[PDB]
Amino acid sequence: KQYDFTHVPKRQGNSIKWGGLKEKELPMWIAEMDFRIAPEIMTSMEEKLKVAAFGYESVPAEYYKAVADWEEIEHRARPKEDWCVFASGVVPAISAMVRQFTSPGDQILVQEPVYNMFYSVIEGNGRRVISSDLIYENSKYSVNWADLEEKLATPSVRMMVFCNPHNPIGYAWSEEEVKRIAELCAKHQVLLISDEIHGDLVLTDEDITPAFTVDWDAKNWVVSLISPSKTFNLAALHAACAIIPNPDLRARAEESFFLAGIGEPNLLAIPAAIAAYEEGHNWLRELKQVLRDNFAYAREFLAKEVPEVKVLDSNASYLAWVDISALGMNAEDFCKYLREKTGLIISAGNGYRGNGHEFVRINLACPKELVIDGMQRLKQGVLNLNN
Amino acid sequence: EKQYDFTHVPKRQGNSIKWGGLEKELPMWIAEMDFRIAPEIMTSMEEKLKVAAFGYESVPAEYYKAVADWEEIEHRARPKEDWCVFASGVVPAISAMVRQFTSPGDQILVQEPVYNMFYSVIEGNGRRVISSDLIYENSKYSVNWADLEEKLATPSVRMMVFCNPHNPIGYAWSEEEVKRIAELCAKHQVLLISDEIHGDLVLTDEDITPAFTVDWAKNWVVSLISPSKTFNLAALHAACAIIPNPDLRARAEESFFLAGIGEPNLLAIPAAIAAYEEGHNWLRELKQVLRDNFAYAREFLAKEVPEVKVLDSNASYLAWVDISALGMNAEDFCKYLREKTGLIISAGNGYRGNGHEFVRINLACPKELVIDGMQRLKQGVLNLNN
Repeated sequence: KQYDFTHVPKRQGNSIKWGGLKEKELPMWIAEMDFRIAPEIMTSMEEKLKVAAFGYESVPAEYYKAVADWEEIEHRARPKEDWCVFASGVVPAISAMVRQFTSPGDQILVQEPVYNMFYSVIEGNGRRVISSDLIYENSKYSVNWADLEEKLATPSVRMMVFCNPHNPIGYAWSEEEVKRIAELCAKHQVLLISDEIHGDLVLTDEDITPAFTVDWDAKNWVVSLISPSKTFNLAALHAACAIIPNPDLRARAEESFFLAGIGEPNLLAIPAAIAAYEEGHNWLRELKQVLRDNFAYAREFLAKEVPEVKVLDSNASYLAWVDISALGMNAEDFCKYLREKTGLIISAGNGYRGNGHEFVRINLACPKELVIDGMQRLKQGVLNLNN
Repeated sequence: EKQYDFTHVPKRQGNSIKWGGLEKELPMWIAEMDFRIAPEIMTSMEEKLKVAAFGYESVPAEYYKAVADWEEIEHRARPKEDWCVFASGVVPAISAMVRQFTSPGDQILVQEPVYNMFYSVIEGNGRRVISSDLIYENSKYSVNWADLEEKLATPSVRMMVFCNPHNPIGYAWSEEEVKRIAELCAKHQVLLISDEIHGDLVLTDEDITPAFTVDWAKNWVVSLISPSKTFNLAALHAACAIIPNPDLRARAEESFFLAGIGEPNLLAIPAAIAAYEEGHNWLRELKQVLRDNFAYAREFLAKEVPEVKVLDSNASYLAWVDISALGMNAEDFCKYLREKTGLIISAGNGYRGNGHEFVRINLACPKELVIDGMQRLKQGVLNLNN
């Protein structure tokens, strides 16, 4: 390679992933990487620091142009720069738009099993989660279009929070699927909030259909949310972008961001995100490569040594969604037992709700050597359940 | 000799609010400095960048110990570390507590003229500003205690956002005033939100009285501090709420997390710790530079521009200047002044109160720029009388 995907960065003590760990514990749960970031991003941060003064920052149009250029090169989708609004984070943007575009007690539709923070921002703000569960009929998840529409048509259902690609299952919806969802939301005057934070991480050539691509009129009912944070290992950068074609909605969300305190970039957000989106193409190409190898190793080891589990077919994200149902153990119990016996820490599916009690989520955005370790620890833990 | 550099203006990138989008124009409006930051802080930032991976951060105990140590050494007031909660900014913290601790339609009290952003977070959140106006007589502002108490007594008045020290008039309240304001709030079951972001910048020995030091009324107060104004780190997005009431404190923190302002960014923790552990010497030199700038500016406006009156102040690097004798609304004056001289200062109108008669001037810049701006101000006033 041209980039380091071998050495795990040495964090300071206050890391969520690596902080507070017992000796030899291996964290493979929270969605951040154990890879150093792109040097082109690093250079922009070191460059910014040399200003040696960190007063108030505006969002320059270069930021919106970088977002537009990135979306077109990586996704063959180009937003109008005018549609774009800076937010310091995807989840806080959802939180603010929940408060601005729905009322206390309104229902907000999700597709379970879905990312836990969806529930935290809906319920934490006093809105009610309603799910049109994704059907787990094969080794696959699919949409009940009848059930989805009738829930969308419920008057108290005011918003749909859509994970595109879908986390934790790792599925980049098809162009027909995204467009059909956005048409159904428009038809029932439901706002479609499309969380596309995993959108740069499709591992197949099947690229994402960003919600803002839907044709006009329905385009007036969508928001796309992106960030460099998952793509480039920049969770603590606090840079993100809302893409809102409807300009009334856009002006209202921009004010909601300002009032939440998430509308103003910190000292590194602008130059670092611009560098990521202008210069991070080559580092991401190699990243997906390392991800595809770790998934290939992961799937083969588990097929040959832990056939009682099943790594689901996934086409996006660095998170493996593993069916542990045949182990007969609740995911959280299994994950606890795993850490206790082997020191391997992975994400229980329970918090994603849906059928997550039968699933674990494993973070493969780490050097192959840590995948080898983690896969060996999983098997050791499965074997002792039998002894 | 100064150990630090207060002579060279930082070379900013294009998206600077103060210096972006400007030939020869001189911005002295928005409250950020034109000095380099303390090298002890820069060292901490460059060390954190070597991690070269910026995943999720916790708030370490060393952050709160740094805040407590700083408050004890600079202000003779050590908060309990348990009372301390990280927030990504003072104004976002105010805004979150408006939403969490008041209802839509409740009134929130301020003392006009005061920071424009207070109105934005109150009004934009669907609460109603109520002001107990400061009384302007003798070129001094005074608190109308009777009006203050009657308004705090109003059932719909549920929160007071207090600026301590007060922006834009530059006044560090006395110990008596802070405690009285806290006791009046507590008496009426009103939350006192004490924005103490200018607290380290009292340019005299006169010190600030943090709201957290009020007698065990202490259950009704929140002190908000940050290194941002003190060390020229607005965009660092590091702040700290000091909340002695443990239940109020946990609710505020929950509100910060829900809003997206409870998690530190990649530099907030090490940089704030360095500022609060190793920034004492730099701050002491800064205050000598600021006193020198104010001495020159006050003398130069008193001797050369008798048409304006700089109000007496003891805190902040901002000067509050009565321009009423020019007979011109401050918004229009500031527009004309920019057109004729290139000097950009803050019109008083947005601070409400009697701000239509005032301008605000930021003197936290090298003395060469202070000289330039003061001379341009005279140029603009002379251009009016001619």
